[PDB]
Amino acid sequence: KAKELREKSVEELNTELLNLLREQFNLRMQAASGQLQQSHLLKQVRRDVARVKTLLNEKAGA
Amino acid sequence: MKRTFQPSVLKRNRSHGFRARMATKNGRQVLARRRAKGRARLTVSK
Amino acid sequence: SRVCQVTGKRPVTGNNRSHALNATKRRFLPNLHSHRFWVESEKRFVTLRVSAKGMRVIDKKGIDTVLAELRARGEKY
Amino acid sequence: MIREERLLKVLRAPHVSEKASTAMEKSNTIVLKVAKDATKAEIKAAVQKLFEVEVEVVNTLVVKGKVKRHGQRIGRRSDWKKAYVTLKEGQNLD
Amino acid sequence: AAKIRRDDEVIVLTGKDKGKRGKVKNVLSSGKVIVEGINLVKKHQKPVPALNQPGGIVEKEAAIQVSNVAIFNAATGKADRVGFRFEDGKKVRFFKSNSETIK
RNA sequence: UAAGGUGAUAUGAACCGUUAUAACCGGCGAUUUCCGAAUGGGGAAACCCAGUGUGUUUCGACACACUAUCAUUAACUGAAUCCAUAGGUUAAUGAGGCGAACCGGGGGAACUGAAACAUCUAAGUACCCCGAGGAAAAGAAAUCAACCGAGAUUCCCCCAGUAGCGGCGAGCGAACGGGGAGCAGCCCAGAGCCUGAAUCAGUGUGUGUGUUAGUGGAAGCGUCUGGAAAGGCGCGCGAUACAGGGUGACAGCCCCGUACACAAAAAUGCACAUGCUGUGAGCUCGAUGAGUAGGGCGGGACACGUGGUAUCCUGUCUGAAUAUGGGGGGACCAUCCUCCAAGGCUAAAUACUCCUGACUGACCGAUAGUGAACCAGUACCGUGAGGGAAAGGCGAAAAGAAC
RNA sequence: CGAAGGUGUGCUGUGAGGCAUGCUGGAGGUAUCAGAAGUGCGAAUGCUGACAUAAGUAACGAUAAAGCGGGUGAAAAGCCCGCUCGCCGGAAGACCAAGGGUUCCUGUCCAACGUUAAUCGGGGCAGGGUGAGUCGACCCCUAAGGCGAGGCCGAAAGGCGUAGUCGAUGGGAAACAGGUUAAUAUUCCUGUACUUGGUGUUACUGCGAAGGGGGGACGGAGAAGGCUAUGUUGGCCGGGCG
RNA sequence: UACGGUGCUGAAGCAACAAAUGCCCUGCUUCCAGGAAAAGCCUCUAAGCAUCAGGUAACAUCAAAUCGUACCCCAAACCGA
Repeated sequence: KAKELREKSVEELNTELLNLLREQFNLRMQAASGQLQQSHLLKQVRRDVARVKTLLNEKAGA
Repeated sequence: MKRTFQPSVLKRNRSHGFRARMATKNGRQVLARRRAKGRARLTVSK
Repeated sequence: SRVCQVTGKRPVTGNNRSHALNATKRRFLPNLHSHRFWVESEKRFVTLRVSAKGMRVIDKKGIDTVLAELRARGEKY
Repeated sequence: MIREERLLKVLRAPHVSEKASTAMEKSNTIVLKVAKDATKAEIKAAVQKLFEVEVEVVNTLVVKGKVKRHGQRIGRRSDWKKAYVTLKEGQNLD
Repeated sequence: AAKIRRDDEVIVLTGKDKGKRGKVKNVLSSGKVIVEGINLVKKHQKPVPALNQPGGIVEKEAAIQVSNVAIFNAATGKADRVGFRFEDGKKVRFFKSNSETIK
């Protein structure tokens, strides 16, 4: 997804990151209960977040 | 019968703990030696 | 530390030999002395822990020169 | 003022147990697993934002990890922070 | 640069199922393949209440060494060896005997 | 580079991926909690407590940066005290700590031997301390030699267990000279002319060649025994590849490789080539290292134990000449010969292996080999420094024994 | 078509030994003549492991003591329940510090551990459990003492020490009663309290420290007097009529 | 009534006497051997600031973080294998 997310603004990125974080939180909440029967999702979300962070760093002073 | 070891944590730490070891040159040397050996517990420190 | 500031004379080790040649370790300390030296240029006394040899050297050369040398060496006075 | 991002990270899970259940039912108090670094205020903030529910007070405690033995090898479970969060009267939590 | 792959029909050079043929089912990182119908073992499957397994003498396909199988060339009617070569900026396998590309 | 993947004990679950952002491998980046030199202050290491400033706030608070010490230089400030200096506050630069051995320096034992023991030996060893480098140190004759000559240092073989030293005991033990490895010479004590002239370091660029992923890489079938063939017996083929490892028993031709031939977007080592910054070459005139050389007293080093003892170093007290001069040639003198101390720099041959890769072994094969083939510096023991084990093998394949 | 190794047998050599072969074993061995040695073990109060002997012997860890009924169970002297009995009671009870670090509670299991059995356990496995403005630490302050910028001293390492900064075992703000869990409670809940900080206020109007002063701030023994904790008796209230 | 317990309910709830080694008492009396420190706390001003801040006054609001809290603790859990 990085090539797609690279074509964005800083503000845009930040919002996306926030959203991702929220999603992750939700997953965690679900995971703890017996709701989440799709574990890979959590793995994905974290990765996405990381990618976003990396992108942000690249943008701001690199 | 009052046996020799009469534990006290603070006393132990002050005596033998990491910071004490650091404080002196000989202590430092000891630490270094331990490291070289491969000790898991470098000091008395928990 | 017993070190002439002008000359650099430290203590050196050696032996006491007895009449039966019994070596025993000893030191040879330098003949140090703290002496106020008048510095004519700056118009003040500079105290220096110096050997008698150091003093002699100073006399020979001029205190100023000695001071300069010391400075060059990175030594406070 | 706690950062949104920080808040999201704070709260680890709901804690299911008899005691917890009792707390929920009788005293209107939810029992959460939270980050070990998460202070009380932060936790409260997280609760308010992320569950949308007024908080009366948060009590925290640190649970020490049990030492176990997997076959011959000894090994310790992690410490973790439990939080009893008391919700205001009439606050029903999903 | 792996000469045998998932969906290749192979012939067995050695063992109890030597001479027989079968499609490779899957290939393992250990340097062994599992081929369809070839190396069979009658495992005694231990029942478990969970996962809906009844438990019985199940005849399943054990692995075989990749070295023990060979890619079969349909044209020659025989086992062959595989070579590698670049056709149109892309690496492809070919039968050593007859020099034709694997497709 | 790919058709398979999501490290291991260790399956499963939920998934991703298959001609190219799945996974894997390599370059350059990003992230990099806390403790630790630990450096904002403190501290019972992985914890406690700040200050200042810049931004934000839903005004409850957040965030993130900086704040050690010393050295050096600079700026401002500044006592007794007039000027000054000490001191003080900032700023910049560097240092600090760790690390196997080797290296140089500062200190420095004893057991032991002498069939006792004190000189002597062990030994400038062990050990402690400081400092450095990929090597270090040494180094460009005030050196040897012998009236012939050699031509800085270092290292190897001789010289030679010689000459010597030595309670002339135990022991210690050269040099000259010869054969080799490698070889390199320069600058300042200073000013004149000429002005960018050799060389060196940092730093870009270019070329060559490595290194850090990789790619291709030959040729075998039948039959007998057998659980299985790579074995037997037949008949073939490859070989710049019969190194090695695996594969159901021993395989050149089944697999991985091997010989051989190729490969780098990116980073980077070493050679030369070249630009820029600093550095000054050649010429003439000189100048030619003083509390120094020597000496006395005391020690130490020289194979050399004070001896008839040259030479070097110096704790102590002295103290020249200064090239028409001075040093040395093993007491000392005379003659001759030979060199120019009291300022520096300097590659190579030499020393070592914590570590990386490749290959080898009349080396070990589980009481051996590392203490450690195994989750070992672990368990366990000890207040602590510290000590410190035992423990490998089902099968070809779990087909690990349903009922 | 069975290597080494293991184990029998037969033959053979003057001996160390050798050859052959049955069984076991399941993959290596190696003639000859040379070469090199970690080359031969019964002893070393040798070292390591294994296994004997004494011997089914001594002992089973305070002479506070048991008995029976029922339960569960494969099985009960030992576990659970009950009724008796006995022991401690300035402790063998209750609550802490130190030290330990999950031993707490529940379910479950009995190989090993428990000096016997064990259904039980401080044993195995799984899950649960520790809630603070006022308790303690942290924090502010210091003692003995430690470290210590500069500094003085010292071959080096380092020693001593000023300013300072650490250091409790001492000084420094504040909470009680009841109820509750299988397991926490001055921490949860119920009631009723207190503290010292900010911030904002209106009201007022001398505030301000690295300094001054007070205070904090203190020994042994003795003697009482006033009290309460607490206990006894009566009253009261509930129950009883053997 | 899952024989563990849970829910409701609830009388009197006084007096006298005795009484600590506990409290008043960091007191008092006495003795010689002559009995921590520093902060919190109260107070005084200096430099300062000056009609601002700061101080005390009540009242409102916010605040009190962090770590410990199980269990044993004269012992079968600590020091003695």
